[PDB]
Amino acid sequence: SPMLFDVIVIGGSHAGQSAALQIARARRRVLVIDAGARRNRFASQSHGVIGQDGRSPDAIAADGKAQLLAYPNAQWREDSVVRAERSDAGYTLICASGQHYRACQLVLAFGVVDELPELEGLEERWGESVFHCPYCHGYELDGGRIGVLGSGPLSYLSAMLMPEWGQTVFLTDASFEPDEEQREALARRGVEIVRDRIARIVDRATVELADGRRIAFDGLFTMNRMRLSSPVAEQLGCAIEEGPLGPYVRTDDAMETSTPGVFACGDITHRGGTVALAIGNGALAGIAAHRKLVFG
Amino acid sequence: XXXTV
Ligand SMILES: Cc1cc2nc3c(=O)[nH]c(=O)nc-3n(C[C@H](O)[C@H](O)[C@H](O)COP(=O)(O)OP(=O)(O)OC[C@H]3O[C@@H](n4cnc5c(N)ncnc54)[C@H](O)[C@@H]3O)c2cc1C
Ligand SMILES: [Cl-]
Repeated sequence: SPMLFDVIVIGGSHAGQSAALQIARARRRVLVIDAGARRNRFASQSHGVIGQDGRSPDAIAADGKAQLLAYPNAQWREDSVVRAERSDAGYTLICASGQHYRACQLVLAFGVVDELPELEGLEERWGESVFHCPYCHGYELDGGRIGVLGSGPLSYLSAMLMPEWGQTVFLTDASFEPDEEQREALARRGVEIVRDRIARIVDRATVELADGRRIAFDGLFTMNRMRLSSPVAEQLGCAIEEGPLGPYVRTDDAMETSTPGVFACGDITHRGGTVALAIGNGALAGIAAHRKLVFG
Repeated sequence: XXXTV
């Protein structure tokens, strides 16, 4: 019964669209299956993508989808892949809707999910006054006051970086004590350290400490953990590695996973993290998937 | 970028 495609792309955001476009342009049959929840759906503007700086993320996604579907040999389903299987006839995908699809090759482009720190008030401000990436949102703080919400060893790096964008306070949240050398480095960067446990976030970006003090900020940054959006990579036996902030699907320098005929791009790979990176490694994955189609 | 790059 199930429909056959040369390639199925799982995830239809920046990475998946970029990959799908290469395959479409190679005159092969490509299907995108997308569950419609992009990582960046919380901010009203996108930055750092040359040719799209300042544009709305929904508009970026919309334009990309329209220009992919301009290729008759490209198709789209609004659905969620729940199960992936490797058979002799390639790969078989089962969706939440019940639909089955088959493909010779797969591109995984399903992104990651931010696991936010358990701090009252943080979630409702995510993408408005609380962020993850200073290259994406630092500039618009206008050199103002920036709080770095500590959550273990890696937060130190964020604190060291943040003075590029404004006056920084490293809120260690009683979780990580910088060593002697670290305190000196932070001092010479002009970073103030506040060690008190955090009670909650109020106002736009004001941190209320356990002792009742309130410190107002123009923006807050968290170096939060992230998970893979989908167990599909794991179901296909792709090697998954633990990065500094969570798991990523291992790939070679052509975006192929440890499972032949399965490629990966976007945030789920080692060097993802921004839209520009997703566009680039998505394109790479698509051309590589096509090469494997042709040459085996 | 997955970190400082
Ligand atoms: C608040 C915020 C602001 C950001 N701002 C910027 C910015 O300004 N500039 C920038 O370059 N980057 C920004 N980023 C980073 C950026 O969002 C990512 O780098 C980028 O979206 C990753 O693209 P993707 O195609 O790899 O993942 P995603 O955009 O997260 O999309 C993955 C897609 O796959 C779908 N999917 C998931 N599971 C399944 C499944 N089982 N079956 C089918 N489909 C599935 C999802 O629904 C989703 O549509 C921001 C991130 C956040 C959180
Ligand atoms: Cl961000």
